[PDB]
Amino acid sequence: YEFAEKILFTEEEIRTRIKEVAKRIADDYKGKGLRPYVNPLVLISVLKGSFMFTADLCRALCDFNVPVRMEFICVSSYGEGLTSSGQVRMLLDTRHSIEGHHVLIVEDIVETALTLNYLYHMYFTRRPASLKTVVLLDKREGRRVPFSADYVVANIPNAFVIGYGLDYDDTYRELRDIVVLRPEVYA
Amino acid sequence: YEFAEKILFTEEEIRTRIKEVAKRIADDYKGKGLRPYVNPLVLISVLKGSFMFTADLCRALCDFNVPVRMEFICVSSYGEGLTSSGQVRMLLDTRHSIEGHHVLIVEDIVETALTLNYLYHMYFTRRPASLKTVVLLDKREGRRVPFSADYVVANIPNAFVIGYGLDYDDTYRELRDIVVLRPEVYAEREAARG
Ligand SMILES: O=P(O)(O)OC[C@H]1O[C@H](OP(=O)(O)OP(=O)(O)O)[C@H](O)[C@@H]1O
Ligand SMILES: O=P(O)(O)OC[C@H]1O[C@H](OP(=O)(O)OP(=O)(O)O)[C@H](O)[C@@H]1O
Ligand SMILES: Oc1ncnc2cn[nH]c12
Ligand SMILES: Oc1ncnc2cn[nH]c12
Ligand SMILES: [Mg+2]
Ligand SMILES: [Mg+2]
Ligand SMILES: [Mg+2]
Ligand SMILES: [Mg+2]
Repeated sequence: YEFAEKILFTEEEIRTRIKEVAKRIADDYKGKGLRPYVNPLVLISVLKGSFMFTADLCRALCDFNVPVRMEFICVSSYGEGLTSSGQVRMLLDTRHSIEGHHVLIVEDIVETALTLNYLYHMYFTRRPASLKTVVLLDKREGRRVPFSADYVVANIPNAFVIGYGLDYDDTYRELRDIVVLRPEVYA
Repeated sequence: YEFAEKILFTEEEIRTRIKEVAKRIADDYKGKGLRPYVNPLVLISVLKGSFMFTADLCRALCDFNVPVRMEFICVSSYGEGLTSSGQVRMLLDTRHSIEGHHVLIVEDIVETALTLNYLYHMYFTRRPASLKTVVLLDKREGRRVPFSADYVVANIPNAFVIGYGLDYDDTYRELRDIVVLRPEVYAEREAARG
């Protein structure tokens, strides 16, 4: 890992935290009557970064018998400096309607929260039975709009992280661990 | 699993098989000199089903120093049913151009091959440096159109399988193992639906 200046979390540490978060989520919905087909917990995976976190999380939720429905969404920037609001173009939205369902947006990392805040509100306006967010990493001090994730795997400082779905110029997403991109590489 | 007739592959087995296939992919591409930033192997993950296989395969590829760049597309054909609609719908195509790059389509299962045939004929025209496919499961005797994947983790019978990303009406994709869905379970759902 010559391109990394430090290891944040190993695959093992990540695996354990997700399991804890999943047990937590499971307990939290224990009284919502989740059932496959008719009342599953809808996971809205925001591409591309959360693809790895989502794969491991849904399996951990499966361990606690929480029936889920996987949705993947693809968003795009409108252009540079065209929005304050965090508005994004929807290239791929949910396949089914979330109206009346329990929904959980899955993200890899939240910092400014501009896009996640915009997405939260958009889905909120579609009337799901409930709406919450689970983010793997949270750069709490990087906010540009106020926003709180309901479930978070780890809070971290303002370092550029890569690995476990997280990229730098679309490189390193495949690492099993989360590491800090060393400055000399970004330079 | 009450809804399962039987387990085809456990998580451990799938894991074991994915490692061996990743090792082969590494050996086979060694001569291409794949490098991060300038020459990664482009992985085209076919959503939704391929999401899990893709997450575990890219890590296994990482173990063998194969640098990759992920592209996520979305294609639909079965919908809420058990059989091919006979039509393949492109919901989301690649963000970047595949022209001049080494591309590996990553799929969860191939049966009639209408999906992969559709994809190959679309991507081949874009002139990638090379185009290959890795499918987790292959129902070899279910073809409507011919198709031979470059890498196959396992050959299976024509029965409906779920788990490890594979669904029946967008249900069961989260299972850690791959299992055979009982016809009584899908039949009751089919009836409730139609
Ligand atoms: O709260 P923010 O300041 O927006 O930071 C976090 C977002 O940015 C990254 O996505 P990106 O735009 O990189 O797309 P990607 O997931 O496909 O890499 C990351 O994947 C989060 O979605
Ligand atoms: O060889 P074929 O008969 O074309 O069948 C295989 C395709 O059907 C399934 O996808 P589906 O259309 O169900 O979409 P999904 O991946 O979102 O579940 C499977 O994931 C393959 O993509
Ligand atoms: O450190 C970080 N690593 C990867 N993506 C993002 C987005 N915000 N901050 C990031
Ligand atoms: O067995 C099977 N399970 C899920 N999807 C498909 C498509 N073709 N065959 C399938
Ligand atoms: Mg993202
Ligand atoms: Mg990114
Ligand atoms: Mg598919
Ligand atoms: Mg399907």
